[PDB]
Amino acid sequence: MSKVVPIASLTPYQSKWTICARVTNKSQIRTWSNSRGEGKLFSLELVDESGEIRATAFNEQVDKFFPLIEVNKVYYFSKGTLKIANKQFTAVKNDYEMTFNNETSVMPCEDDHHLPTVQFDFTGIDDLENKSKDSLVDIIGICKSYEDATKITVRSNNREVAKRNIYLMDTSGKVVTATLWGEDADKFDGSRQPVLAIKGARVSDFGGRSLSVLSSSTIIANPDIPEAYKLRGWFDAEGQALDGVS
Amino acid sequence: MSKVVPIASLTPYQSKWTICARVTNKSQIRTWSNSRGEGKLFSLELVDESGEIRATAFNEQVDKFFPLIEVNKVYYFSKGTLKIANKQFTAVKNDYEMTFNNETSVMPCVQFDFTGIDDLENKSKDSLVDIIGICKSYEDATKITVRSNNREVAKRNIYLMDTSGKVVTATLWGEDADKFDGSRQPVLAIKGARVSDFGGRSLSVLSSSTIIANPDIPEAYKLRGWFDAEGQALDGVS
Repeated sequence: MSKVVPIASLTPYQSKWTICARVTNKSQIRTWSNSRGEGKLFSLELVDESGEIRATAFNEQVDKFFPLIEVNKVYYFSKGTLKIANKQFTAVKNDYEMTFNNETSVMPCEDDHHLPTVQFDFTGIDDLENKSKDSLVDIIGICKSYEDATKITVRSNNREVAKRNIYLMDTSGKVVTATLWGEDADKFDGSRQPVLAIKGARVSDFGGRSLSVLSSSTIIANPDIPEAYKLRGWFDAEGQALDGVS
Repeated sequence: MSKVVPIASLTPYQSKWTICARVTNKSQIRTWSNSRGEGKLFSLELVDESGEIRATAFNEQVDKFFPLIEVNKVYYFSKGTLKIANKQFTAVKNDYEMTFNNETSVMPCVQFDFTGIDDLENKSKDSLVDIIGICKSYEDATKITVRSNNREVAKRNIYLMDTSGKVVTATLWGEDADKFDGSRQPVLAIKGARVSDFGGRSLSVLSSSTIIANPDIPEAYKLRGWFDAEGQALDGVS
């Protein structure tokens, strides 16, 4: 049954395909009526290692699949059609969208195949130097070292906020400073040298190039992802590597 | 370091060259004596896509490269000397033969179709598969002998495991059995072992087989790292 192929390789009019993906999001059933009558639909956003794709099931397939598909699980999806996407209605970047037909099947999986839990589009650390200030990025690297947190308070009131710098490195030997605030800064645990995947960080040139972890950014620690393994694994092997700013 | 040219394109008094090829043959060290004293040399056969060529290294160079060239590997050979070949001492097709001097340098440089350890119960007996797995443990080696004479071969079982969480027993014999080094939990990339059912489902590392330890490839780093984060909880043998 592993004739599965990557989401990012689906093009319209493709012979046939079957993908392995985690459902990261699912809408509620949508209903509409027009001169022709009523209709209903729901959408999912599927994720695998290579990418992401938004999918929609209409009328009958709503009845069938709505109840059979829960949020963070993994499933084998096969046969559906693909078309150019309506990017004005989604943040998914994929050039195409998948729509279910009445010969579309969805099979639950035993394990998660080490599929990510959110969509990550990683800019290797060595490529951060190319991104313009203020641009968003998803990165992943191992912790080279970390500073202690500082409590920054406003003298007038009781507002106060932890700030903290950490330093990551991937297999390219390059390091970036990532800045953490509030909850993230406080909670950091540099124990056992963790791999951090960071989604939606912002590149800052303020005070020197770096990456700011916004409230809106997401940080996953040691996700069970092949990239996280490649890193950790490469550290053990050749993690006696010195370092390199930027 | 990729200014290399096909072995077949080489000629003597050539401008300058570098080649990438497999030492498909190394002779031992040949010693000789005349009235200028002792002297040694050792030759090699070198093949590439274009063709093949015999190379010789004398005295000092032997000392240097003898240890550095492993029979079935691959290398970056540069700037030796080429002459019309003495075809009566070799079967190498080439019109020319290569020879090494102190201004000659050799720096290092297979491919497998991996079958997941968890999908070997899908392979059938005596079929030839390639696996990659991190060592889970090893036994010490046992010297199997022949009472009759002075023949003896080492035998040792090692145990591999990939992310599937499954564990295969691989059997090593002779040289392979004798130098297996369990230190630092190595990753082993075995090409061409034999699925075998004799004493249970296991892998047989034959002479025809070849083992790369801690390859410099993506599935290897992946394995070591996964073992760190989830290579404590274990087993699920056969």
